[PDB]
Amino acid sequence: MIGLVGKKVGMTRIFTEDGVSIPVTVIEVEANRVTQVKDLANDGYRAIQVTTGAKKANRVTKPEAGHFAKAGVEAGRGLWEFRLAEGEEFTVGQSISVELFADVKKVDVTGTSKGKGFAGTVKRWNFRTQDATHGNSLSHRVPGSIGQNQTPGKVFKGKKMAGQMGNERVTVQSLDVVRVDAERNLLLVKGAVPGATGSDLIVKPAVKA
Amino acid sequence: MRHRKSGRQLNRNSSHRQAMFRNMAGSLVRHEIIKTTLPKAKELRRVVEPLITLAKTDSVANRRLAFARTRDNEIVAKLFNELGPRFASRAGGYTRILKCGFRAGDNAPMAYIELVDRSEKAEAAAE
Amino acid sequence: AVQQNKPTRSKRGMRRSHDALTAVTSLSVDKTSGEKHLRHHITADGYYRGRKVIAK
Amino acid sequence: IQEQTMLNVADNSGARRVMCIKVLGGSHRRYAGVGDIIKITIKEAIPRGKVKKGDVLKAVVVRTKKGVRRPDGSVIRFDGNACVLLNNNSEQPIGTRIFGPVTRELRSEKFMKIISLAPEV
Amino acid sequence: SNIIKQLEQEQMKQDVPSFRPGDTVEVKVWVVEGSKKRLQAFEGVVIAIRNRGLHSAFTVRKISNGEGVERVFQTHSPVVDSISVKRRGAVRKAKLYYLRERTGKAARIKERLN
RNA sequence: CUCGAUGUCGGCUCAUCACAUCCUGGGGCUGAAGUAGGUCCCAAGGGUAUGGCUGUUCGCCAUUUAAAGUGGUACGCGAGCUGGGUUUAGAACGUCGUGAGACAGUUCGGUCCCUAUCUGCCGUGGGCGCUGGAGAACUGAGGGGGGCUGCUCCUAGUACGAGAGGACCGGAGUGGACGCAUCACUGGUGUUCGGGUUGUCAUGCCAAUGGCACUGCCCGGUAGCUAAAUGCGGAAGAGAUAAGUGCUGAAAGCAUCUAAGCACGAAACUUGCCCCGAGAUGAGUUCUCCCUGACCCUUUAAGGGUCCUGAAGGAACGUUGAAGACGACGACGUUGAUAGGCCGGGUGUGUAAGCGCAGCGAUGCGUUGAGCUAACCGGUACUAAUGAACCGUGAGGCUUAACCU
RNA sequence: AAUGGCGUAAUGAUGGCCAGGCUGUCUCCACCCGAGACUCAGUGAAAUUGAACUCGCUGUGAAGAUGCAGUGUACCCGCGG
RNA sequence: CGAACCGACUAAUGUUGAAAAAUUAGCGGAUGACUUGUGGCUGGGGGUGAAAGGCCAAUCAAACCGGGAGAUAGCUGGUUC
RNA sequence: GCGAGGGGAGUGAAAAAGAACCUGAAACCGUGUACGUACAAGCAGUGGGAGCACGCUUAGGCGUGUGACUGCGUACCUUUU
Repeated sequence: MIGLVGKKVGMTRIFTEDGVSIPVTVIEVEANRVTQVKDLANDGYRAIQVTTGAKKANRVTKPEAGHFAKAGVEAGRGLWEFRLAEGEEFTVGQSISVELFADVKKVDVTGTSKGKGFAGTVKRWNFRTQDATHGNSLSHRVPGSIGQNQTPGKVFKGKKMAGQMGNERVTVQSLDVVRVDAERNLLLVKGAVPGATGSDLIVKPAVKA
Repeated sequence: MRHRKSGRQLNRNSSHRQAMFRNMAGSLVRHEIIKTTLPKAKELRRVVEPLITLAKTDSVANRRLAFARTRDNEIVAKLFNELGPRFASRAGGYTRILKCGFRAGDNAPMAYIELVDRSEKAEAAAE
Repeated sequence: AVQQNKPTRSKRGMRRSHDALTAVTSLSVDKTSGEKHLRHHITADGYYRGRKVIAK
Repeated sequence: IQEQTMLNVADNSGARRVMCIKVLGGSHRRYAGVGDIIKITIKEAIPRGKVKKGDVLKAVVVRTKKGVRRPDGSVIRFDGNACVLLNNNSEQPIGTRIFGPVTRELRSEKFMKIISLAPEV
Repeated sequence: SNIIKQLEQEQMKQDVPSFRPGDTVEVKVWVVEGSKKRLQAFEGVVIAIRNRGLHSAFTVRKISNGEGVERVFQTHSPVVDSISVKRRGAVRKAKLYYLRERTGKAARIKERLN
């Protein structure tokens, strides 16, 4: 039960003798609740959220209209939530970047793992000896040549092969927070945070339990 | 590709790319249009326009490259005397691209680049 | 890397699926009531509206 | 700091080069710089001293090129490789004095002798 | 973020570094240090200079000390050492900044440039 | 079973399972005070050393570790690497033989092929289907990943102990190895940025520049990518248990953990955490958007067909991307910052060129911290992203139940 | 002890061992520059091949099964590795 | 010592190659038992051989071509309505 | 393209004899049409079998093609116990 917002770089607040403050600026721009359901045709609690400056002018159509269900300003892609006993379409339909969730506690984040595109053994593991120079036979990077001889085998499904890469979830978990400036939308963490300015992140309280 | 913003290359030596791209650059100045792949094209303007800006100076600065980027100071002299003062107005931008495409034998885009003469004016028909 | 029995028929005739060719679809542009090629104005004179390549 | 690696004595009784032959801390500690304990091996030594040549002992690390930083992130790298042998099983830094500068992390509680010497940092 | 994230980088260096150091300044840039139990104290490190004028955190100026044995502190700019204030060795920078010629001796980093 | 060929030992790489368990977890007895052990039961979650000598496997030795498990997998693994051992041809020693030669001896030297069709895998697209067609947000059947552990302090120098020594239970911090993410720091790279310099050819010459010589050699370095850098995670908590512990309790005037009947109980199992996930053909759910013009021939409830229409949307093209082999996926297309250019700043190099002056000159000083400057930040439509065209329709099968006029 | 015995300075792309220097041989790989690999246009091979509508597991069996039995599973077809 | 020239100790690549023995980087000899052009002489149980069974036209424990010749094959394969 | 190649016209009994030229089979390669076919495991058939496309008949329960679903169910040869 919380909001999502574009990462957008990261910096620190190099304390005099510290720099402990190593957060990552995560402009937490409020959401737009009003959208949710219960047991009358749907799942559980839930809560839609949308925040960004989508050109309401031209780009997305049906969604803008889909947003007319007593909402305000259609942003980018909408995400959901769950229980927490929040407000609803009965008072406003406009969350904020702060409430009762507390403070100073740790807040996990889930950027979008980049993706170095296709990657290999050496790549998706960082482990596989050999040389290069007097080699030129098994020139290091090879899978390193994996499998059997004459064996049932099945190449053993799931064995770490090359594989590719690309935008993927992540979830860091933990990560305390050094600051926050509501309205101004300026949440800070402590390094980490997946993605690279081109993400979204969910920034949930802390499913530590 | 790997991960973010870097670029500018085509199968060639970056040791030689300078020439395979400078001679061609000095040509637009000699002429106006030159059919030469969308790649070479979309890549060409970064050597032509940036060298075009060396107008305001018309002194030692403009001559940062005369005896080098061309054996003869033709193209360079043609710059601080003609090309430089021509487009003095809207500095930004210059050379445009017009798709031609298909090079016979090896289906590669062509285009040809240009620069002024064909002002985006609602002109009529003359000459 | 050798193979052993391979079915010329049926098989392959399946990979050919991803091999059929494709169609363009483009305009004529105001002046040329035909050609215009693809996203170009017209080749006849290579002009979008005037003195571009060769025209009046 | 990985096996092999020549380390100098920064204290005394067994000069120059000293060979690191292990790194404790457990299974697979690759390195160990800053001020960790490290199994050493004397290979040169001054004719005198009460610690001859080729005596498998353990020791600490005082000045190591790998650097040491903390706080602010600024770093103090000393291009050298300080040992400072310690009388082995009744652990304690064998010697009288220590030479040169030392590290502020080296002042680690349970140590302390070494840092009240080698007038520095 | 015309002036928003690039904003903290600014709302902290509002300090008064040196604005113009030509090496060799053998000053102890009083560095807050710490010591334990008591003492706040403040002592620094005699310098030579080569930096990096960068990324907000002007985390640099490998100051180069030869006290007894050998080498550097990469002492940043951001708050905990009570300013570089003292510049005693005028200048004369060889190939200027990044004068990393680590080799201790009669080879002075000849200062003086007035 | 293979001699119309199933390549030997050891190493590397990368493994997968068993349990007769090496470490860690839970118990019973002890000739178990404590600490540490001995043994047996249970337990496969995870973890389970670097070197010296040797071809070695193994072994012995040095030093670590919580520990350095046993075994199956063609004594796992050569259409994956190696070729040190061991069967080719050379040569030699010892030994055997009259000798050619030989050795279940030794010694020096001695070509390791294959572009993957099928199964299998790791990734990733194209169809069609989910019953009007769309754009989205989910549910969660299932599936996988992850599950290591040291030391220290407090408890408590207490229980225990003659001392020596020294816990339980519970908690607090910091590590080793491993995993994921990410460049803000420290650094590497950075043949597209700046500089120095050797030889030489040229731009008429001076000067200033350029080509070539590994980027000629070299110094430093933006972005990005990066580890040695930085930040986080293996948990708690639940369910039901294993061994074990028991209660109450007869059969069997007691006893008994069981036969009725209740309660505990481990890194194992189910879940909790992270990822995938409705082709879940059992094709689910919710929200929003769009289409309500005419006729004809049939063998008429099946349709087949023409004109007029063509939406929502999709795709196509173009400018592109921290996205990418190609597809895919994201942003933008004048209602515009999507690329390039241009303005400013940052940065990196290190004070250009030209002119002046000093010096016979090399050279120096001043102009000047100049000149130049990329992938960067802020901004700017100058150039290119054109108006249309294409695909996709025209109110959605039958039966029944509930609502209805 | 001339199918020579023991020595021997010098020489050796000769066998064995040690050291300094040196380093990506290695801990442990990172980045970068090029030639392929990928995409388009042109030309256009190869060995092999009884026939294929060419899945896993346990068992079976001329004794190590895609093809037998039981069972589990699996929409159709490509591309790269 | 080191180019030409002569030779081939090492590694990588190639191994359906550029190539039926080479390319790349190193490597040995380089006034000598040297190296090379032209022509000549040794013939198969024969030649030549600083000796490896090496070389005698991509062939060598007895060359190539033709013949005896349909050698022989207690072996393998195959054998037609 | 003063190409190749072809389309007419004409020769001829024929060019469905055009110089690649008699007859022109098979492998092998295509275009068209009827049916089957994208949740289903294996020598691909055989036994059963509905539907569909045509053809039936003064119905009369049929012929041709295709075959969903289903019982079965490991090629031939050789050599061998």
